[PDB]
Amino acid sequence: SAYGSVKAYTNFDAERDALNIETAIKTKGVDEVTIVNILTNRSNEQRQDIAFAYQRRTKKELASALKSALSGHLETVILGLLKTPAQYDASELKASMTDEDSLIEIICSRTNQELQEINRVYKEMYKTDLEKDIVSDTSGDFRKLMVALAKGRRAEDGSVIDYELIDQDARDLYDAGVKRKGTDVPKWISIMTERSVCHLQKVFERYKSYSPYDMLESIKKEVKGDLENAFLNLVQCIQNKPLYFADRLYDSMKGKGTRDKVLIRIMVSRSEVDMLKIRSEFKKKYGKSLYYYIQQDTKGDYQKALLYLCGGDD
Ligand SMILES: [Ca+2]
Ligand SMILES: [Ca+2]
Ligand SMILES: [Ca+2]
Repeated sequence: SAYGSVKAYTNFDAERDALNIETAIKTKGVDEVTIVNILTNRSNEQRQDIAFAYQRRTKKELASALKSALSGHLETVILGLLKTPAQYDASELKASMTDEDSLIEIICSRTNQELQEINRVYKEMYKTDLEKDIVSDTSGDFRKLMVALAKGRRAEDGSVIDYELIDQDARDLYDAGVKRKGTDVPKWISIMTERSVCHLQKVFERYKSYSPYDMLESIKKEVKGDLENAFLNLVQCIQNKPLYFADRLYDSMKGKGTRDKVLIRIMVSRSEVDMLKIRSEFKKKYGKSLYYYIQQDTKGDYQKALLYLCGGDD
């Protein structure tokens, strides 16, 4: 929040913003520049106030009006920015249902409290439980892992550290995998879904005291396929959530064109949470800024919108 790139605008005036956006929408050809400039420089909560004031004045819902007025990747970004975080995450989950990397990315990186609100909003929008949908769309151990993660019931022992449990969990992960001939997948799932993220960072550290390979290397040796890929993503997300996002951003822009669904989703969803840490990890790893990469990979008003969500560079 302190680590978000998008901050609450000072001296906020919803009605001013709604008049200005209406004018922009009705400009011949559409004044996209103004729409992007405003909405990318307001908090999500402020955008809700703007939507409310817009409908009151015009008798049109802002999101509907913008669906009609905008298109292409610009439209995706702007409509995503208008959704509340829970609505946005719920709708991105639904869209990922199959895209296992994206389901992990969303589910691994939200708080318990965000996950409860996502579950509630998902049922409301889609009239089915998120967990029922996951069970439908997935199978085997990846289904078990996803179901467990989606419940959003990681332990929350403030950060009162339990050094004994850290050690026991680390030994248990080792005994369940690298120490023995097969792999006890339910034990890995249990530990990695039921403990807090800070606890698990310490477990993975302590783990190295017992295992000749770190957690990521152990995963590579112990499991295969979709489930291997899922655990690797999950462990990265736990060990360093900003670097995880930075790597997903870099990968979204590599080579020819862009995986715009991923890029958009990250820039919208992490804009008010940790985009400054993501930037910092990205620059540290890749040498140039996130801003520089977005700028080289996208164009037009869509690019401008994403560069505002990035927020600049250091
Ligand atoms: Ca235009
Ligand atoms: Ca083994
Ligand atoms: Ca590219």
